[PDB]
Amino acid sequence: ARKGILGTKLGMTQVFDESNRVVPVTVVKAGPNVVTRIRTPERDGYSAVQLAYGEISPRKVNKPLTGQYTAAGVNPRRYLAELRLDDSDAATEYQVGQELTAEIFADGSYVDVTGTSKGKGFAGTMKRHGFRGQGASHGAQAVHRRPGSIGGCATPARVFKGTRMAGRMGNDRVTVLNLLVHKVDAENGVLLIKGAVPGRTGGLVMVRSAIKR
Amino acid sequence: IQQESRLKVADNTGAKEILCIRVLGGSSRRYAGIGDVIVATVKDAIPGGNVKRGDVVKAVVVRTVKERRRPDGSYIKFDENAAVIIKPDNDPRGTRIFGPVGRELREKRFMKIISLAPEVL
Amino acid sequence: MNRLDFVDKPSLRDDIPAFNPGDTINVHVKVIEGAKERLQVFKGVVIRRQGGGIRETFTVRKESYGVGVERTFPVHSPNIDHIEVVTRGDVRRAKLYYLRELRGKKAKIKEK
Amino acid sequence: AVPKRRKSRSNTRSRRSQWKAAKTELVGVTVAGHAHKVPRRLLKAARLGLIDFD
Amino acid sequence: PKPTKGPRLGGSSSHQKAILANLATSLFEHGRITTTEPKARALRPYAEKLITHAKKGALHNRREVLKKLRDKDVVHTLFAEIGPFFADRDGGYTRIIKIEARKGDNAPMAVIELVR
RNA sequence: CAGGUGGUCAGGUAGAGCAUACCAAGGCGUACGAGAUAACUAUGGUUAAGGAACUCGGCAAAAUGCCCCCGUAACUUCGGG
RNA sequence: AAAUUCCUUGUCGGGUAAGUUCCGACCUGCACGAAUGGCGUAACGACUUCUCAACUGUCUCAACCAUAGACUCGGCGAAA
RNA sequence: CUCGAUGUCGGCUCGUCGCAUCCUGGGGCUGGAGCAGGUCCCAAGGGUUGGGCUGUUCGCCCAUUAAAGCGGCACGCGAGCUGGGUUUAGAACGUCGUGAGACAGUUCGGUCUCUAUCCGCCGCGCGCGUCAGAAACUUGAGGAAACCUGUCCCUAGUACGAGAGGACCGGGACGGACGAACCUCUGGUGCACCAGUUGUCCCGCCAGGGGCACCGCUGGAUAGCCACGUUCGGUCAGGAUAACCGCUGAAAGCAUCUAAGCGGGAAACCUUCUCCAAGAUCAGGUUUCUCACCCACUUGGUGGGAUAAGGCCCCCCGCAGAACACGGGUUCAAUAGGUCAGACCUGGAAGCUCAGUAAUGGGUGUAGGGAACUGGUGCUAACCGGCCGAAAACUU
Ligand SMILES: [Mg+2]
Ligand SMILES: [Mg+2]
Ligand SMILES: [Mg+2]
Ligand SMILES: [Mg+2]
Ligand SMILES: [Mg+2]
Ligand SMILES: [Mg+2]
Ligand SMILES: [Mg+2]
Ligand SMILES: [Mg+2]
Ligand SMILES: [Mg+2]
Ligand SMILES: [Mg+2]
Ligand SMILES: [Mg+2]
Ligand SMILES: [Mg+2]
Ligand SMILES: [Mg+2]
Ligand SMILES: [Mg+2]
Ligand SMILES: [Mg+2]
Ligand SMILES: [Mg+2]
Ligand SMILES: [Mg+2]
Ligand SMILES: [Mg+2]
Ligand SMILES: [Mg+2]
Ligand SMILES: [Mg+2]
Ligand SMILES: [Mg+2]
Ligand SMILES: [Mg+2]
Ligand SMILES: [Mg+2]
Ligand SMILES: [Mg+2]
Ligand SMILES: [Mg+2]
Ligand SMILES: [Mg+2]
Ligand SMILES: [Mg+2]
Ligand SMILES: [Mg+2]
Ligand SMILES: [Mg+2]
Ligand SMILES: [Mg+2]
Ligand SMILES: [Mg+2]
Ligand SMILES: [Mg+2]
Ligand SMILES: [Mg+2]
Ligand SMILES: [Mg+2]
Ligand SMILES: [Mg+2]
Ligand SMILES: [Mg+2]
Ligand SMILES: [Mg+2]
Ligand SMILES: [Mg+2]
Ligand SMILES: [Mg+2]
Ligand SMILES: [Mg+2]
Ligand SMILES: [Mg+2]
Ligand SMILES: [Mg+2]
Ligand SMILES: [Mg+2]
Ligand SMILES: [Mg+2]
Ligand SMILES: [Mg+2]
Ligand SMILES: [Mg+2]
Ligand SMILES: [Mg+2]
Ligand SMILES: [Mg+2]
Ligand SMILES: [Mg+2]
Ligand SMILES: [Mg+2]
Ligand SMILES: [Mg+2]
Ligand SMILES: [Mg+2]
Ligand SMILES: [Mg+2]
Ligand SMILES: [Mg+2]
Ligand SMILES: [Mg+2]
Ligand SMILES: [Mg+2]
Ligand SMILES: [Mg+2]
Ligand SMILES: [Mg+2]
Ligand SMILES: [Mg+2]
Ligand SMILES: [Mg+2]
Ligand SMILES: [Mg+2]
Ligand SMILES: [Mg+2]
Ligand SMILES: [Mg+2]
Ligand SMILES: [Mg+2]
Ligand SMILES: [Mg+2]
Ligand SMILES: [Mg+2]
Ligand SMILES: [Mg+2]
Ligand SMILES: [Mg+2]
Ligand SMILES: [Mg+2]
Repeated sequence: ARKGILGTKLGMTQVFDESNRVVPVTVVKAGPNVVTRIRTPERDGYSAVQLAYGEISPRKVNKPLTGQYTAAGVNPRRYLAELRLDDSDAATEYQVGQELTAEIFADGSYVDVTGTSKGKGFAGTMKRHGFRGQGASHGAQAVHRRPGSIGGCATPARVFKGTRMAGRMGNDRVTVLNLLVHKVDAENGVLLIKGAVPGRTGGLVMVRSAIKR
Repeated sequence: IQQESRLKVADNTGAKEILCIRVLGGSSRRYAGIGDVIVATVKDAIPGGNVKRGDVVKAVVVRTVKERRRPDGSYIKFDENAAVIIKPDNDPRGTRIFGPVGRELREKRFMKIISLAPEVL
Repeated sequence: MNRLDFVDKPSLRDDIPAFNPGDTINVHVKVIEGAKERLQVFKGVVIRRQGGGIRETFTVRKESYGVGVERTFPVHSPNIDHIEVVTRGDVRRAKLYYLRELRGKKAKIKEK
Repeated sequence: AVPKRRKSRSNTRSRRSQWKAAKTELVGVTVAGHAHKVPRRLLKAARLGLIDFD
Repeated sequence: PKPTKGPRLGGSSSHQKAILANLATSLFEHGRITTTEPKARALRPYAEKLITHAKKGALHNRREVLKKLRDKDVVHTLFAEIGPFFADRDGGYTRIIKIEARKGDNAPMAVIELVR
């Protein structure tokens, strides 16, 4: 009974609730979605539904993708993603060409928001893993942000797999759990979600009903 | 407020300045705000007063230089860090409070201090 | 203009008098003292207006009992009953932070 | 840190062959009737006559 | 305009300020300048803002331009010919044309010129 | 070749000054460059609240700093301090 | 109980919330002692040692900025 | 074994493993009334504090905590750091020696080198393969990360207990530590922002400004990056079990948890939540597009050439970024710049005028200046283009 929608992160603001408390909200433009495809067990081995979101010029879509959209008889969109349902497909509640909007959620509900975190570039150990570094005085020689030891000795004469080191950081797929939907605005089709949502403003975001609630 | 911080005593026990020894409320707790309980030592007192220098006491923070958020989105910030020496039952050992105090004492259940204070903000 | 202006518009409050840093202000705030909802008044000098519309805040400073106090409220906060302007000040800057280390007679502000 | 032993011919050559120049793609342009070949990023300069073909 | 992201031209920011002023003076004086491509790209908006001041063409704008340029003859021609020439054009007063890189350091080069 | 090398001359404004800052006369831009917001290193700068809790140790940094007028302890070899 | 004391962090007192260091004594001086000087001593010390005020990125606990490198392109072009 | 050198204590930084378990979890017995214990068995998922003294390890102590575990890894870790002790040359005390000197006695001082070749590890690309060439969406074989805990309240002053004292089990609220994302708020920073101001020099002079002095200094400060900030998390539910507790039940007419069989049973293990993932060479699945030529030859599952779908380079850019890659755009264009208008930051421009002997003040005027955010605008540059790139059969 999972519900899902694709949207765009519009940014953060603040609002006040009935108890006169400030609520930091992230505004998500859960735009209108089209389905374009259903994954059935008998045909693919699992249950899911595709979702198409985002206005795009037909000139910018190549022939294969255009043919895929033509088969389902919908106009091409920018993004395309699948909402993985449970094994109980029920082969219904989703017809090809159906439109989804933001009213599939309600005030006071809980959602799961997944996105792509902002890129951080090549990052050192202190930033990437919270290493303590070394001292800034008392004789320390050029090791103020260096990791220090990375192993033992002749036993063992190697470095183990998965040791924390410096490298590229960010641009990961991240999901945040149990975000309260403060309010859904039906006219402009946005969701006011309390808290922080991964990624940058304008990034694609998928909103799903929380499994744990 | 953390360990080694010094605070001004806001009551009439005779102590002037105390030094924070431990922030109670859990192992390795770092900062004590308004409404938090402190183990402290008396670094200065009025001569021939009730409390002497070097006594280990228990106190509650009532004023902080660092501004503190409130659930409605407002903040409060004082010009000094001040505490009140209390008894094991959370009653102040002194008889009156000097200066204003923060409203978080209400939710921390320090009603006696709240009543004794000249002003609650 | 901002992208979230349509979101923030219904929550913008009216009846906010125009005031600037340096002015003297009465702020009537709601207080939950049990289940009573009385109205406490904070009287002091505005020292800051960090802009932003629905997220704009301001800070007021006073001296209660030998101790200086600062309160930072969001403009448009429903917890503020009303704002009342007492006097207008004459200052040269926008942040008035220097008042944080002046006491007594040196801390006053001109009255125009 | 110094090399422990000299590299073999194969190991040296595998790395050494990766030091090479990338070739620039050229387009066609005619100036004063004479036809030349220039990198595309200099097409505007070639048309306006700021390119010395030598 | 938008500040340089990354290290400033010619060493420091004060040197970059001087470099931009000198390049703008030379561009207004000659109508056409050949330099390194990063310098031309940095110069473009800086020069267009001065041309906008000259288009406005008041005493206040002249003082604003003099805050940056030190060549009074160049200021005069900027306020007497350049601004009047571009009175009817809204933005886009310059143009960058990429040319062959120079020997010695293979630095990419370009010319920047007033549109006419 | 960022080291070393005796003597002479030595302007202005501010300043006690041959210190220091900006200039004159006179010299020079000194010999790889052009780019680019990686980590990390170096040299500088700023930092909420706390204030030596750091550490072998206040190492390093921060702080004090000028002129004029008051005032100045124990001790002392009577000069000082 | 020392630039001398092994036992030893000797015992008592002060200082600290907590003092193997410090200061004052005790004398059980392993192994002090009178020109290889004994005991003091105002002034002096880039000497050793303990405490305090002030101050601070030393630290809680890190964050940001500029520059020189590191990184890319062209030229020259080593070493263990 | 190492003398043609294997760097020696303590500390920092980074860890990893064992269980002989310190806390949290589950039990048996008890000289276990209850609260609390003792002892033994199972259990290694997570957690296991900050200071004073000492070169210290160790140890004593202070204040907390649910707890302040014990060990291996060259007594882990100096081509990662330090150099307080030890272990050179200086000097002194005690003691020993006639002396030179000596002392696992003491004391003060005392150079820590190296551009990473290989393996290993952390990241990122290029090629090829996956039997035509491509594009989009995917399954999950198998891995990785995470796993903490307190206080208060109801039950209930109930059970128990002479009283004192004081429950099990269930049901709520608020915390501490840790981690992730994010920038609305608070707070920090801010080198092409605004304002004040000192010295000096310059713009012919006044006025107005500019260069240098750490960004000269000082007061602020949008964007971005951030934590001291905001939000969220570690849950619930199944399965098989450890210790342990059983049902049925003979051998052995009784008994017996067991030899047949069937149950309960923990933070341990497997599913469940998050992330990676078909180089998973067993190289997967669902789809959609092109689906086409010409030349030579020893006619070859042969060499070439030209293309389709598609892609790349070039070009304008990015909150994507070391290069590379990734994302967006390229006139049917709002991509960057300019420009106009907002938002916001600063705080009342210049010129003119009035007042004042003057320093200065008032008016014109929420002024002027201005970056990052938002919207309009087709003015500048995104061009008049190059390189890649599609199939022998055969068996049932
Ligand atoms: Mg640090
Ligand atoms: Mg060192
Ligand atoms: Mg060094
Ligand atoms: Mg250093
Ligand atoms: Mg090995
Ligand atoms: Mg404002
Ligand atoms: Mg910047
Ligand atoms: Mg300068
Ligand atoms: Mg020389
Ligand atoms: Mg000499
Ligand atoms: Mg002179
Ligand atoms: Mg000099
Ligand atoms: Mg000079
Ligand atoms: Mg350079
Ligand atoms: Mg680079
Ligand atoms: Mg600070
Ligand atoms: Mg401060
Ligand atoms: Mg101190
Ligand atoms: Mg210490
Ligand atoms: Mg320590
Ligand atoms: Mg020093
Ligand atoms: Mg200094
Ligand atoms: Mg003795
Ligand atoms: Mg002796
Ligand atoms: Mg002793
Ligand atoms: Mg000490
Ligand atoms: Mg003594
Ligand atoms: Mg004699
Ligand atoms: Mg002797
Ligand atoms: Mg003698
Ligand atoms: Mg002597
Ligand atoms: Mg003596
Ligand atoms: Mg001397
Ligand atoms: Mg000396
Ligand atoms: Mg001694
Ligand atoms: Mg090179
Ligand atoms: Mg040997
Ligand atoms: Mg030998
Ligand atoms: Mg050898
Ligand atoms: Mg270990
Ligand atoms: Mg065991
Ligand atoms: Mg009993
Ligand atoms: Mg037991
Ligand atoms: Mg365990
Ligand atoms: Mg597990
Ligand atoms: Mg070792
Ligand atoms: Mg070393
Ligand atoms: Mg080593
Ligand atoms: Mg060591
Ligand atoms: Mg080694
Ligand atoms: Mg030493
Ligand atoms: Mg020593
Ligand atoms: Mg010697
Ligand atoms: Mg003798
Ligand atoms: Mg010896
Ligand atoms: Mg190295
Ligand atoms: Mg799996
Ligand atoms: Mg494998
Ligand atoms: Mg993070
Ligand atoms: Mg913002
Ligand atoms: Mg802020
Ligand atoms: Mg400026
Ligand atoms: Mg000046
Ligand atoms: Mg003047
Ligand atoms: Mg000059
Ligand atoms: Mg900001
Ligand atoms: Mg039975
Ligand atoms: Mg592209
Ligand atoms: Mg004016």
